[PDB]
Amino acid sequence: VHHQKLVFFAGDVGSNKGAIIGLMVGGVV
Amino acid sequence: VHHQKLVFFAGDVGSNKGAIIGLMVGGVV
Amino acid sequence: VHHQKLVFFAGDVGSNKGAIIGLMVGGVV
Amino acid sequence: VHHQKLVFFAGDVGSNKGAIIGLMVGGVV
Amino acid sequence: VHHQKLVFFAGDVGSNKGAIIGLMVGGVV
Amino acid sequence: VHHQKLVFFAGDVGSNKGAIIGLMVGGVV
Amino acid sequence: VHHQKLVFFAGDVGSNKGAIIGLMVGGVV
Amino acid sequence: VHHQKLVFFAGDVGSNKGAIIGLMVGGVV
Amino acid sequence: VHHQKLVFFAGDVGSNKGAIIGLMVGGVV
Amino acid sequence: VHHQKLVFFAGDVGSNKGAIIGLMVGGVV
Repeated sequence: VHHQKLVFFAGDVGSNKGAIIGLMVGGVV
Repeated sequence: VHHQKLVFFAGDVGSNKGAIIGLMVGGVV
Repeated sequence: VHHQKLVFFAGDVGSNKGAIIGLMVGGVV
Repeated sequence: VHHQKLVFFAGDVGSNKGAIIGLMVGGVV
Repeated sequence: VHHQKLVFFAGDVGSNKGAIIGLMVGGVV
Repeated sequence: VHHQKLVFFAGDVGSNKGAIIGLMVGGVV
Repeated sequence: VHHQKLVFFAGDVGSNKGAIIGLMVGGVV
Repeated sequence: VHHQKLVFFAGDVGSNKGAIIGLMVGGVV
Repeated sequence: VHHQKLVFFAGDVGSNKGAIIGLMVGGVV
Repeated sequence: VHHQKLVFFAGDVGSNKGAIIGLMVGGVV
């Protein structure tokens, strides 16, 4: 009705369900 | 009705369900 | 009605359900 | 009615249900 | 009705379900 | 002398000198 | 002398001097 | 002398001097 | 002298001096 | 002298000085 707009997000936005590692160092030095 | 707008977020926004590690160091030194 | 707007958040916003670790160091030194 | 706006938050905002650790150090030194 | 538009997102947007590693170093030095 | 081992930590171990914040929510609702 | 081992840590081990934030939510709702 | 081993760490091991953020949500809803 | 080994780390090992962010969501909804 | 080995690391090993981001979502919904 006179320029109406709707946006539907049926799922998650920006979700994490696994692993996020910024830095990983391993050694047997 | 005269430029109406609706936004629906059916899920989580910016949710964490796993693991977030910024830094991980391991050693057997 | 004359430029009305509604926003719906059906889920959590910025929620944590897992683990968030900033720093993790392990050693057998 | 003449530029009305409503925002709905059906869930938690900024909630923690898991573990948040800032720093974690372990050793067998 | 007079230039109406709708956008549907039936799935997740920007979700992670695996592993994201920024940096990974390993050594037997 | 017959399997002698020494470990020296010249600095702090698992210490905080900055800011550690677990959760932060801000709004201008 | 007969399998002697020494380990020297001249710096901090697993220490924080910056900012560690677990979760941050901001809005101008 | 008969299998002697020494390990020297002149710097920090697994330390943070910058910013580590686990999750960040921002909006102008 | 009879299989002697030395390892020298002149710098930081697994340290952060910049920014590590696990997840970021921004919107002008 | 009888199989002597030395390893020298003049710089950082597995360190971050820039930006590491795991996930980023932005929108003008």
